[PDB]
Amino acid sequence: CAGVKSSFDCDATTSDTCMTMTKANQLARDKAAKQAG
Amino acid sequence: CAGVKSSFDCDATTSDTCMTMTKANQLARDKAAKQAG
Amino acid sequence: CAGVKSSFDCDATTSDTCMTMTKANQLARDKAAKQAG
Amino acid sequence: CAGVKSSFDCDATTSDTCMTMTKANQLARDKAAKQAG
Amino acid sequence: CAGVKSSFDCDATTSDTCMTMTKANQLARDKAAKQAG
Amino acid sequence: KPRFPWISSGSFVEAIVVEGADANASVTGDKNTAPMQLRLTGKVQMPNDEEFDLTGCFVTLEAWGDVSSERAIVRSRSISCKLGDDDIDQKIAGHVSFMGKNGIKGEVVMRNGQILLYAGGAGFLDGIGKGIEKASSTVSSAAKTLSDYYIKRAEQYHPVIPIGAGNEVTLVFQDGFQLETLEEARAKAAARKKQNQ
Amino acid sequence: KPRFPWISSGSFVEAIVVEGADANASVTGDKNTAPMQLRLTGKVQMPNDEEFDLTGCFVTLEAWGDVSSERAIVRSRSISCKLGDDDIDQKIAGHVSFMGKNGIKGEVVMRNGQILLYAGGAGFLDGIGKGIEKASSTVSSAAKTLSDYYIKRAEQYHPVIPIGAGNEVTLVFQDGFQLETLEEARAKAAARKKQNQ
Amino acid sequence: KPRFPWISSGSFVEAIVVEGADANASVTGDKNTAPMQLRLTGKVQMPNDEEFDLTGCFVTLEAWGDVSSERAIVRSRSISCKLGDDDIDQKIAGHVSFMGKNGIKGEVVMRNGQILLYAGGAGFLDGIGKGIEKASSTVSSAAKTLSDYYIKRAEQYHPVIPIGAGNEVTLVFQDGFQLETLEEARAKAAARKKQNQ
Repeated sequence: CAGVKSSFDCDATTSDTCMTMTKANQLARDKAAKQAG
Repeated sequence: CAGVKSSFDCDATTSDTCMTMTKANQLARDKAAKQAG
Repeated sequence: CAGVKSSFDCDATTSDTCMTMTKANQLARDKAAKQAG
Repeated sequence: CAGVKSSFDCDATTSDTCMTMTKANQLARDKAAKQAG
Repeated sequence: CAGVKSSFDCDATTSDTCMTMTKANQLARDKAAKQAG
Repeated sequence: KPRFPWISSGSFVEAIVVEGADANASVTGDKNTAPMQLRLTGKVQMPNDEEFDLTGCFVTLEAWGDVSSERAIVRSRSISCKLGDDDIDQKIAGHVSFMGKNGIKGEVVMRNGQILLYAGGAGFLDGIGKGIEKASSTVSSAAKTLSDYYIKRAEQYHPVIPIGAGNEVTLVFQDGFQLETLEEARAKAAARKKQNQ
Repeated sequence: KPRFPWISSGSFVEAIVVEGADANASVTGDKNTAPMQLRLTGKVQMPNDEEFDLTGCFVTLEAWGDVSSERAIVRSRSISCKLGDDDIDQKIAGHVSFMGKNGIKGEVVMRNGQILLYAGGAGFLDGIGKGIEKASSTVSSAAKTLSDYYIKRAEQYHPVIPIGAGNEVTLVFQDGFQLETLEEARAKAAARKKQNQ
Repeated sequence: KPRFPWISSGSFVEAIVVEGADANASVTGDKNTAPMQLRLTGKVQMPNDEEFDLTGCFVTLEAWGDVSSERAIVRSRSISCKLGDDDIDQKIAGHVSFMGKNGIKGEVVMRNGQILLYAGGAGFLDGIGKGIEKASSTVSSAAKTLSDYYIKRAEQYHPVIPIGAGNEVTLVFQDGFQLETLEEARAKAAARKKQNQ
């Protein structure tokens, strides 16, 4: 072991869905539109 | 062991609730308002 | 082993079909045409 | 072994038929003619 | 062994018939004549 | 007043990762960086509840990794915008936060498993070999060579933190700066070069 | 305004790999690079939803490999176009993304298997040989020589990442630049050389 | 406009290998190169679907080998053409692709088998010899000498990749250039030497 706390408390991470760059651009475009509705 | 006192007396620590930066900004905004009521 | 995560999450890779340079040029030509239909 | 993938995916190679330089020149001459038919 | 391919694919080599220099010159002279027939 | 206000230090804007990378979380990774540009999806939020709209702008970055915190430390390279017929391309000092903490959170991946397994087995064979060579009346060389080779091949790998291209993050402008169009930049330059003594 | 706009930094265009290569994913591979040019198949997509058509243009690159991330890191060399009677040949700074991450994803191949197997067997013979030479009353030299030779021959190989010539990728213009025809380039040069004092 | 257009970078033309070679795929092979010239059999294919006819032209190259990728890396030396009464002989920067990947694919051949077999047997004799010299009451020198000699003779060989003279490949003009006849070249030279101040 390590002798200190072994884990974080957030328990949150990013993802990887093999999203293409164009798909990511389109997703960001659609997000901002809804937010600025 | 270490041979001196092993623990502190405060027994207090911060937290981590995965709070987003925008959520933290909003929380700070709301705190100050109540304090300056 | 390695002691950390052993694999990625994308599970995606390129291919190799022995495609000739001229065949690749023609394939790219045809792709763009359909996209700009 | 090596511990990574051992083989390629193309499974394609050149040949060696003891072709003379003049024979190769003639073969190239005939190829281009058919292509520019 | 060597651990790679051991032989070539041409399976062709030159010869040595103890041909004299004058004999070789005459042979070359006769070859060219037939070719330029 | 100019077209754009003064973006105060510490101002942050929500964004979406458009291009990811594997961060190269090695001891030498701080110099071997990878591009991980993103796109701005919300209004720049600034001090005292004041906000500016710089949406659709592209922000180019470069990132390396950290295995202790298990995060991708990202350094902002530039920001570019195409607003009206106005072109913006400016170098900015900033960073990226994920869920309120510096850097982006990801896992640590090592592709050393097979070679490390081979080295282990090679010397397990070595130890049995030594305990067979130990036999006095009242495989070790090959295992050692293969162990050396496979350890050398395994130390080539270094851990990486993969960041995808579909995550929401925040861009922080650590140093305050002035937005400028390329036209404004050229106007400032030509005037400076003129040297109106 | 000139014929072509200002391509903002971080702008990306879909493309098809026309020429592949084996990336030479060795520790010294960053200097030993290979050409892996591609062809543009979509509209340059730029900041703020603005797009330009530079289709059929050729982009020459050079690539090396990485075994930790298992990817081909590709550096853009140049871009060339033949539009109308206008010739474009410009050096550009950019890179290539595959499925939203920096670099192109491929497998790692090693053609060292046979020689590594031979070295192993040579010293397995060595260990049995030592445990036969161990016999006191109350093959090793050949195996060692062959092991040395075969290990030396096996360390010559380095891993490679093969990239085919039929994959769809994205080209990213990391630094903003101005498109220029060779005629425009010569006009800028001759004028500069004139030195209109 | 001149007789010939501007051949853009990344333009490729189908060709046939007229002269092959064994590439010398050794660590020092990059300096010990061999000529492997070829002949152009198709129309230069250039950016934006534009093509020029330079058929029957000869392209002289030089090639070395690579055992990791198992390919002959070929560097273009020159291109020569005889069109009309016009003579073309120009140094060009380019390379060769085979089936969409950089370099030409071939096998790796080693003619070290017999000498390596002899060294092995020599020291197998050595190990039996040591395990016969091991005999106490309560051939090795010759084998060692022959092993040293045969290992020294075997390390002289290096692997080669043989490329035949009947394969179809592609020539890539990595750097854009202007085709010029020897007459045009002399016209440019004499004018430059004139120094019209």
